Amino acid sequence: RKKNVLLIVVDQWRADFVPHVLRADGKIDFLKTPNLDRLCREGVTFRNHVTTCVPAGPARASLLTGLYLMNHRAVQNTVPLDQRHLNLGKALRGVGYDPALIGYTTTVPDPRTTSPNDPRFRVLGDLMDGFHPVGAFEPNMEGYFGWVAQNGFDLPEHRPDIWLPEGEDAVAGATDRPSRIPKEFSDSTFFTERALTYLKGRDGKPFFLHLGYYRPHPPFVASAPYHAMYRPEDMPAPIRAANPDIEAAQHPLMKFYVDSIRRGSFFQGAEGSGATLDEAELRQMRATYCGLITEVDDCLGRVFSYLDETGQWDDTLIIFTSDHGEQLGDHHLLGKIGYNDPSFRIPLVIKDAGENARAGAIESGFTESIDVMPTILDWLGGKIPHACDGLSLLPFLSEGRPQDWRTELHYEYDFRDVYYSEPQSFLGLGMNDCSLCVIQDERYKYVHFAALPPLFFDLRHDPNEFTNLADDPAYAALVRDYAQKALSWRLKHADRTLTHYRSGPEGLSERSH
Amino acid sequence: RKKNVLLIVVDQWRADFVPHVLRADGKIDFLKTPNLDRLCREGVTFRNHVTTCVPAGPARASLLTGLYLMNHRAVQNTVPLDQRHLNLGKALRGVGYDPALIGYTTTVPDPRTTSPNDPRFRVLGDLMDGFHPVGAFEPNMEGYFGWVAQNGFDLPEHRPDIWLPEGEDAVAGATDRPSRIPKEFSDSTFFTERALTYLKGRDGKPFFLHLGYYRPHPPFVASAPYHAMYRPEDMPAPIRAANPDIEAAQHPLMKFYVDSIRRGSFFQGAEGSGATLDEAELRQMRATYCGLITEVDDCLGRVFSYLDETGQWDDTLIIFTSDHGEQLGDHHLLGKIGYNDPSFRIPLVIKDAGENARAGAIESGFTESIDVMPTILDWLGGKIPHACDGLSLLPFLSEGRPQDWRTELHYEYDFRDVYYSEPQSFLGLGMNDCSLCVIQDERYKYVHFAALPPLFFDLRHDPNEFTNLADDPAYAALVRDYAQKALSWRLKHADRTLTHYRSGPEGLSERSH
Amino acid sequence: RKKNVLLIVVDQWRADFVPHVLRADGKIDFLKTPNLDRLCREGVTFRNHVTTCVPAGPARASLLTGLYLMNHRAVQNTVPLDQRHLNLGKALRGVGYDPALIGYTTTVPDPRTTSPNDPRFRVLGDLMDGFHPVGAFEPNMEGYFGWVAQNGFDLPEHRPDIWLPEGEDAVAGATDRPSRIPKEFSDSTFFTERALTYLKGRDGKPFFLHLGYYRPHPPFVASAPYHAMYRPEDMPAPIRAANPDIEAAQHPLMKFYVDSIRRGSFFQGAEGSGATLDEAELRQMRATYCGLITEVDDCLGRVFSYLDETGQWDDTLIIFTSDHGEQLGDHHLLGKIGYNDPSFRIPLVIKDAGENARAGAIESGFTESIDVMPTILDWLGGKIPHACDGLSLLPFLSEGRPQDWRTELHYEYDFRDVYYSEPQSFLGLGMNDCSLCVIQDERYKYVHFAALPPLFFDLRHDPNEFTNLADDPAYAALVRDYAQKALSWRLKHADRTLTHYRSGPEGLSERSH
Ligand SMILES: O=P(O)(O)c1ccccc1
Ligand SMILES: O=P(O)(O)c1ccccc1
Ligand SMILES: O=P(O)(O)c1ccccc1
Ligand SMILES: [Mn+2]
Ligand SMILES: [Mn+2]
Ligand SMILES: [Mn+2]
Ligand code: NA
Ligand code: NA
Ligand code: NA
Ligand code: NA
Ligand code: NA
Ligand code: NA
Ligand code: NA
Ligand code: NA
Ligand code: NA
Repeated sequence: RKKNVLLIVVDQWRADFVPHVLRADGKIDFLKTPNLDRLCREGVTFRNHVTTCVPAGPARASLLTGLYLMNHRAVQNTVPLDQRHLNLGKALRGVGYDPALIGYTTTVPDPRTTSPNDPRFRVLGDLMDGFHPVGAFEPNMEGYFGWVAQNGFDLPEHRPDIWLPEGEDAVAGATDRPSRIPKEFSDSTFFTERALTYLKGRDGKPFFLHLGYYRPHPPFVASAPYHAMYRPEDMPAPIRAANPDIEAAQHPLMKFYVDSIRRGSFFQGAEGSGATLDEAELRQMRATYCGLITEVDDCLGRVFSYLDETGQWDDTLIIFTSDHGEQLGDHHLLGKIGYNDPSFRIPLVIKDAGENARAGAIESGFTESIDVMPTILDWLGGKIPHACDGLSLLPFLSEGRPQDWRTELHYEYDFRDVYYSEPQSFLGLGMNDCSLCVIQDERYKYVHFAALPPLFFDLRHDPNEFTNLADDPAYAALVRDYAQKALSWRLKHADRTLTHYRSGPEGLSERSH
Repeated sequence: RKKNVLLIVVDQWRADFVPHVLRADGKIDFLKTPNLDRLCREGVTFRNHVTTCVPAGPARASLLTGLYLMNHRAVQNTVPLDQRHLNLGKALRGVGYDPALIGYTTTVPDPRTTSPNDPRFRVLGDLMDGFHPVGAFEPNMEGYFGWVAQNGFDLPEHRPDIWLPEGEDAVAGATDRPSRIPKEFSDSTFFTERALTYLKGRDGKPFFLHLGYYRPHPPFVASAPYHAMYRPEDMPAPIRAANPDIEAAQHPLMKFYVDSIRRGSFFQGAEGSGATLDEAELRQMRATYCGLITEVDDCLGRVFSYLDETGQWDDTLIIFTSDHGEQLGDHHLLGKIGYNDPSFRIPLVIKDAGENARAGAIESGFTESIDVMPTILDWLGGKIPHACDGLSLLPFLSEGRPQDWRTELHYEYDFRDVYYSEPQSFLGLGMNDCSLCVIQDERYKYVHFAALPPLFFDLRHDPNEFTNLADDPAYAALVRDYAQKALSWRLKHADRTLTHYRSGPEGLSERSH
Repeated sequence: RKKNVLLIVVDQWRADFVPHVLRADGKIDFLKTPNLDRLCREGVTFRNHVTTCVPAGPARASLLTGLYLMNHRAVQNTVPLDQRHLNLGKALRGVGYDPALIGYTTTVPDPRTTSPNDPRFRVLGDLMDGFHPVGAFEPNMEGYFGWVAQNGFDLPEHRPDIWLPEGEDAVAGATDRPSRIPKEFSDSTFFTERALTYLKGRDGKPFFLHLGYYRPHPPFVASAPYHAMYRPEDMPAPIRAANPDIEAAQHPLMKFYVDSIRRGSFFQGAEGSGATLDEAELRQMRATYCGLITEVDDCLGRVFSYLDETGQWDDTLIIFTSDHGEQLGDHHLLGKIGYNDPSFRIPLVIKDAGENARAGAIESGFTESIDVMPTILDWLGGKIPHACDGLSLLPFLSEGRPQDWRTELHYEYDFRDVYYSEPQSFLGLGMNDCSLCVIQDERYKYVHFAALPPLFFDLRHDPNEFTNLADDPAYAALVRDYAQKALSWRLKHADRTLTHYRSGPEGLSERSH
């Protein structure tokens, strides 16, 4: 009768680092996530889920509004989110739920709503208006660092230097050494302690909780013993072209990122380019990444154990997802940028209340992060806002993929200049011409740029997106077809704020179909 | 060069429980507050400071907007605060400061800004829009209780029963026994730990912090050994009429509260009326109240010690105040209600940065809680909003009371029906007729009711407000004079949102004088 | 079954220039208004009606919001009206009526809603947001002058020179000559033609129409033959002190206006002070004023005739009123300023649909211009907005004055500096200290200034307000009593926007009593 929602949002966790799917495909599950595996056994694992944009700001705007980037317009980190969009926090209040949130949303405020001197305009983003923060990372991670200091741990003068490899002789970069922060004071421990505090405060009352984890976001360094938990040789090999120049030749945007991404954005204090990492260094980076993932899973076990002991597990809808993926060396790239699958494909696992009709199933239907907000509101008995682009995933938990479900995946990326990454001059583009959209299915992937060449991949023969076919005249009809599907997608998703209203002889009315 | 502001807001702490003033008047300082005494030695103590309204919701609306109740209209607990009023949190963002807040504001949201199903409409109030919460009590004190539970302390099924006197044989009410919560898990310890966490996270960067404490708000029970720290016989005697009926005869509103106030609103689980407490029980209640005060002072010492060790004390403006006072048995009343001095008189101590020109001085100028927000913004170099009713107190820290400073104190009280206290039927009044305002100086006090008889007191001969003179024809000219001052006060404080703007032949302009 | 509302708002028309009341008191009705007399015979004439403030901007804000100046804050001409106040136009849309308006409202826009370069900030005011204009005077009377020019009449280079007395030898000032504009092109003819156009466009459909007339607002010059219609010797004598200095001695605000008012504000092109007009000139001015009044009445006859011929008269609520009064030489003043009765007392005549239960009655109950908006909305079946200060007058049309009706009249005046009248330096006052309020009944009148001496008049012995008694110690109790009534009035009318809402255990609720 009581209904809780636990929305777990990790950061930078790839869809192909989900053991349940690896085992289903007969692959070696090279990492351990027993608590995520529990959700998979009890619920539905969605194997074709994408975030509709990257990096964190855009991806979290889509997750928390149910809108594509084409509508929310929070197109990059540092770009404001218009206050007109209804977010999940405000919608939760509409159904009587407190929108409690741990972690962060990386939201720049609307300048029309606050002073231009607002300190929230000094950072990548701050908490989205409408949520109730009960465990904030805070900008500059001040919430975490203050908790570390209050726990009695002496921090270095530059606090992110806790993420340098242990030892004054250590070389910054991919490392086999632990970080300089003990496990009991890690950021994953922090968010977990906030979750337990909040759940204990609720004392059995119905809850919504957005439980955000920073890891496995970089720096790719882990508290002991997670730094040594996986052997580099057991990791999947990175997938990349023969050298960075051949890789970059595919497209100007690929060249910009191959040339510009720096190791220091991924390892604390590191020097050099991301593209020059060798296979051994990429394998070590992947092993450390897996260590950070297992630490999150260990922490989730503590949260799940509290739900078990208080008898709330079977009353709670649990949704596990990530904001976006990570290239992890694929295509000579680090991070979440561009158009490749690994930046956008993300885990999604949903466990309904009670015994799940499809417990253990793996769903191939094409799902998008914009679907999560409608799913939560549907489940709590609210109406889905008219403006949302996504649709509720609840049918997948009972009977399966609806007959009229989408037949392609869609995502977008905007690469206009921000303070730390400025491709416009290299690309020769103005700020409103720096975007792309992607449409794909089981067979083909089409990447359309507003003002650069398009790309087209045959995923059966070229699953790793190495061979652009868009300019091959033998593919003209196929490229036409996918450009046409994407164009229809644009038309179908124009803003829906008031378009159901009608004047007329009987006064104001609303159309429902 | 760096400037910090620490605004300490305690709850329910009377102005006559401030040792520095007691000693200056040659009275016994019957309670210990060495850390407040430090602020008094280093700064200016304002001995005639009032909150402009009670209880917490109205008083905090005035404190955090600089507006009288006549303008903010958050007239009682449970009544919404209109979003149009500029609050201190939003004003702080206007000067580049993060408006960090610990404690609570007891603010009901504006219904035009949120769903009517919003859970914030189930409680007395929630956090005021525009602040950055870093240590929230939360509604139902969930933040505190979750922190207690996470600290490993087993709570009773009804969590406020931690405030029953220790021992299953204990009788609820005024008590010589400790509460059932250890000192290390008290609510004052909680807010202090949040303050230290926040200050350690700041790591020397400029800060604003609203450090709110719940104590000495009831229940009047204290963790050991604060419950035994003061002897009842050493406490000041309550000041009240010969019996509750003679007290109630003064005015219908006095009768309503004398008849209706229940001991259970002041001692956990207690039965009976507040007015029937005997002198010994009132003395014990006062001794417990002093214990709660000293616990807060002990906690402030920990905050001050961190500022001392980090070298920030001399960079920080420290303002110590209370939201409102407490009758503490005076006039047979418990709580913060009506029109008597003890409900509205509150401490105010201000320590400027560096060596204070008036260190140790006690100021008799008439100050009001609406002055605190203008003071903070003036000190940080911002403009004081046009709409504020209060004025900056900074002149008092250097040269003294301005020549044109106010010559009377003013406050208001609205007693329209709320869910837990409904005087309208007894008084025979409609909801918009249930208010009073008060004006007073060193000699006379005038209490004007919208729709009940007025009251007038000669404070030299009748300092404790026992003898109404308003209906004595020999006082007609004096009562006229004070009604006239109060009427002028109303006219001078009509809303100022746009009244400085002018159209005219040169276009839109603003008048400054 | 169909219901229409015709709200006729003239400008600057005194309550003692209403023939129906003059005849009832056995006085000579020295002016002719047969069409107003028809309304009086068929409806209720309110003989104690006041505008709650002057001049046009403030008075029309009160009329069109139902709010006292203390709440609407449009305190003078040129001062913005806050958009938060619900006006009659928007309320009419709430009941399905088009808020058609002819004339003007003299409303300065809220600067938060429009560019500071908006041309509406160059003028005294423009149309209030929310009305549907169907016959606007326009700023600078451009709508009227364009209609004159399109009618083929050649205008002078400075268009207001149509109001110079006829003849190049004419001396500007009070005159026995006609204006230089024919009757068929007068401003009263213009507004009437707009009214007939609008009513003919409606073609029998239900209507609301605000029919505004500029006259008898100055310049006090009339089209032929209205300039010669009344003999100066038949006019009521102006009521004033022995000389302007003795008049001015009563109060600093009286001195400011006696000294500063110029004849050119009342007669086109005239030179000299208003206070030095002799009795003959004041008599001629009064005769011209009566001529302008009869012209309006003639025009109303044309509107009434259209309602008669289309069978709509008995379906229409007709309300006749003025924005404010006019000193007309009383107390050496011209215009609508200060505190005297003639500036604030105004006509009010209401004819219900069908046969009126109180046809011909004269009502002595104290009514205020804030009552008109609630009356209209009540009559159309809408709810009266919570925020309104006024109350519906409908009970007066059936059974009579409610038992709990107000027992005093109230009005306000704010005299802070505007571009054409700047008393602050002479008075020594700041901008927020330049107001007064007035309370009066059949016996006594009390004028309270925010920051200047008060005034008190015994209206039985001193009906024309010549003898201030406020400083007479024998009146201390009476002055006390009236200051107390006014103070209660302030408390009872604090803003009511959200004060009926309540949070509580059952969620958001509203109190109705
Ligand atoms: O966009 P990101 O995932 O790098 C991010 C940004 C700010 C805080 C946390 C994560
Ligand atoms: O008005 P109060 O001081 O009793 C109050 C209300 C809610 C929370 C804290 C204090
Ligand atoms: O205030 P007023 O009645 O002189 C006025 C102002 C502008 C247009 C019409 C009337
Ligand atoms: Mn991210
Ligand atoms: Mn309080
Ligand atoms: Mn006017
Ligand atoms: Na960055
Ligand atoms: Na190619
Ligand atoms: Na096609
Ligand atoms: Na309560
Ligand atoms: Na008495
Ligand atoms: Na006086
Ligand atoms: Na003018
Ligand atoms: Na006199
Ligand atoms: Na009285």
